[PDB]
Amino acid sequence: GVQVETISPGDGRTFPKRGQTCVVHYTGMLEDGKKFDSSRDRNKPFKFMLGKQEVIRGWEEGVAQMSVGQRAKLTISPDYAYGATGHPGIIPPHATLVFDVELLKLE
Amino acid sequence: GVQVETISPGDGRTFPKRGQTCVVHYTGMLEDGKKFDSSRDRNKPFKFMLGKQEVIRGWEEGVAQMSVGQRAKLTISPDYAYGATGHPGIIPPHATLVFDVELLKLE
Ligand SMILES: CC[C@@H]1/C=C(\C)C[C@H](C)C[C@H](OC)[C@H]2O[C@@](O)(C(=O)C(=O)N3CCCC[C@H]3C(=O)O[C@H](/C(C)=C/[C@@H]3CC[C@@H](Oc4ccc5c(ccn5CC)c4)[C@H](OC)C3)[C@H](C)[C@@H](O)CC1=O)[C@H](C)C[C@@H]2OC
Ligand SMILES: CC[C@@H]1/C=C(\C)C[C@H](C)C[C@H](OC)[C@H]2O[C@@](O)(C(=O)C(=O)N3CCCC[C@H]3C(=O)O[C@H](/C(C)=C/[C@@H]3CC[C@@H](Oc4ccc5c(ccn5CC)c4)[C@H](OC)C3)[C@H](C)[C@@H](O)CC1=O)[C@H](C)C[C@@H]2OC
Ligand SMILES: CCCCCCCO[C@@H]1O[C@H](CO)[C@@H](O)[C@H](O)[C@H]1O
Repeated sequence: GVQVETISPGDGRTFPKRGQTCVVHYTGMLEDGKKFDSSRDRNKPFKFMLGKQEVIRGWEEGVAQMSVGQRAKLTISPDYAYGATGHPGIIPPHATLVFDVELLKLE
Repeated sequence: GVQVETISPGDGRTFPKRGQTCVVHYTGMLEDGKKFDSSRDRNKPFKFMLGKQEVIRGWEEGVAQMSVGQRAKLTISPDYAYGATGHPGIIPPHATLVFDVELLKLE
């Protein structure tokens, strides 16, 4: 599944609800540190609606536990991400992913 | 540190404040699935006061981020549990523990 470890606390009260849009900042890394992508590098936050199956499973359940302002490390297993096929030219097969995510705002 | 993996969601609203009694149902397991204790087996809900350093650090920080009704898996690193000194027969030296915990209510 997805393991959630808090790095820095949020407000501890405002959590993502079904139908809301989550604006977050992230950095995707492989099990061995190799950074593969980062929204921080492009200076543009990422957005997705909760409960609409837009992002990989690890993200859907992982970010739903975070509160506004919280920075957390999500460890996601292959079955909750790209599985055995992986993703062409970027994510290897049976890859365990670790994301440094920060929930910026809900709207 | 401590890693939380939510099995079943909680109300997402009621969180234990430092000074309240948490009533839980846990199952203590070792890194390799081997169970060493369970409140479930003896059907006796465990209670501890959040704040007073009664329990291991992992539980203090882990349960603090759970809401009533939530059932999660706490993966505690040695430094947040019993550390270096092992206790032959039950918990080995520098062991990572896994606790299946369900938050029943607050008192
Ligand atoms: C179109 C471009 C579109 C690009 C954008 C909006 C810009 C974004 C900022 C994404 C980034 O752009 C730099 C980049 O971000 C990553 O780096 C990443 O960090 C990551 O992990 N993210 C992104 C952040 C949220 C979590 C996760 C994700 O959710 O990403 C999603 C993802 C990659 C999911 C897979 C889609 C295909 C499924 O499989 C299928 C589905 C249908 C299929 C087949 C085969 C045939 N069919 C149909 C007949 C296979 C597979 O199923 C596990 C899941 C992203 C957000 C998609 O929703 C939307 C897109 O891809 C990805 C590694 C690659 C991705 O760029 C690409
Ligand atoms: C009095 C009996 C009292 C017993 C009960 C109320 C019955 C309970 C249902 C406990 C269970 O009884 C089946 C049993 O539960 C385990 O099975 C377990 O599942 C577990 O892990 N639990 C219990 C559930 C919460 C998490 C964790 C815990 O936190 O439990 C706490 C625990 C054991 C904390 C340690 C205390 C000692 C510290 O040691 C130190 C540290 C530093 C010290 C000294 C002395 C000097 N110094 C200075 C250097 C001692 C050590 O420090 C890391 C931390 C428990 C709740 C204590 O608060 C209270 C008790 O023990 C343990 C494997 C053994 C434990 O039986 C005991
Ligand atoms: C099976 C667990 C039994 C728990 C009760 C006994 C606790 O003993 C103490 O445990 C601490 C961490 O292990 C050590 O730092 C202490 O030096 C040691 O005296």
